[PDB]
Amino acid sequence: NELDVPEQVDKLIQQATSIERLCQHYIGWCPFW
Repeated sequence: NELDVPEQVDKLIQQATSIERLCQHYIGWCPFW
């Protein structure tokens, strides 16, 4: 929050990115959600 950079909006890409390849391997239910 201190600096004005989209560092937060990033974790979303990483989070949404992770699950895509992390949850597509197993069953729709994954400990990454």
